[PDB]
Amino acid sequence: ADKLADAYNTLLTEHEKLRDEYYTLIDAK
Amino acid sequence: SNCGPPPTLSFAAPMDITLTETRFKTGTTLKYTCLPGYVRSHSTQTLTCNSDGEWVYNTFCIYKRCRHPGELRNGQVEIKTDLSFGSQIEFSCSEGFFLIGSTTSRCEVQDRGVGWSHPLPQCEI
Repeated sequence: ADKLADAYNTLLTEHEKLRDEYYTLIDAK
Repeated sequence: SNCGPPPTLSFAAPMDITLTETRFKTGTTLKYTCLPGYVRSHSTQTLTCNSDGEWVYNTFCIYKRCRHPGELRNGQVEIKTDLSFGSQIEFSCSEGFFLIGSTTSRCEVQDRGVGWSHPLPQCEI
């Protein structure tokens, strides 16, 4: 939970970046 | 063969079509949007009226998740539930260390996202 925190946060940032990048796309047909 | 107003939702509000009539066609759909605290969950953020006067959807909005707030030098960040919207984490110190500051934080809406209500404490003395 020192480096697991870093791992999670990173994953999050990607997932967040993926989340709407995906959606902004499916929205944009 | 008729459904009234949409049920309001905890997680999403409608995309503004506010010029709405008293009920809605027995086949109409409804474009929605996630509320503060929530992110888009499925391909389809939508309600829909079936042939028999009901409203139907799959939950298309889920609790957004917070960052993990990092190491607490000489303490312990303990996740009760998880790190997503609405959930508490607790702080506690070890050994002789007393904790100063908040003993809890909650994933609250912050900005257009979701942060921790209380800042990290110092675990000292």
